Amino acid sequence: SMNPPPPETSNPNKPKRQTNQLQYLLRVVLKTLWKHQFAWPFQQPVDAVKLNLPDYYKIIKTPMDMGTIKKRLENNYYWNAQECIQDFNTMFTNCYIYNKPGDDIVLMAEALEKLFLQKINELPTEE
Ligand SMILES: COC[C@H](C)n1c(-c2cn3c(C)nnc3c(NC(C)C)n2)nc2cnc(N3CCOC[C@@H]3C)cc21
Repeated sequence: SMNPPPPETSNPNKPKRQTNQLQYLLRVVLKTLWKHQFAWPFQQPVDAVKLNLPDYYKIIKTPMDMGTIKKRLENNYYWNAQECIQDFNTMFTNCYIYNKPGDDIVLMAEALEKLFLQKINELPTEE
């Protein structure tokens, strides 16, 4: 099985805006998670070919990853903070669905999710 193309990240038929919360989601939330010691399995789409996981896209139909989230923020793909927050949550949920409890990858996702939830409790004020 081939990999699917990565999720869309820059769509010129979507309107674009800068907001306090979107800027914080890139500069603080994404940045803080990206630097974590266990972020690396989440910094790009799952390469099912390279990783020999031929059933990955048979099970996960809404893939998401921080590399895609980063590019979506950089190219104004999101209009509302909730869209970005939803993508981070989809990333974590996919990890929990595909893998088993206690697997190294799941323990890594749990550590990142704890940090994510802390940082999104500190969003700046909305316009
Ligand atoms: C700790 O993850 C190891 C794992 C193999 N792995 C994942 C990954 C990401 N996943 C998400 C998201 N949800 N489920 C999985 C998942 N599940 C499997 C464990 C069943 N694996 N992404 C990776 C990216 N790169 C690499 N490496 C590049 C450098 O050389 C070495 C190695 C090949 C390994 C990667």
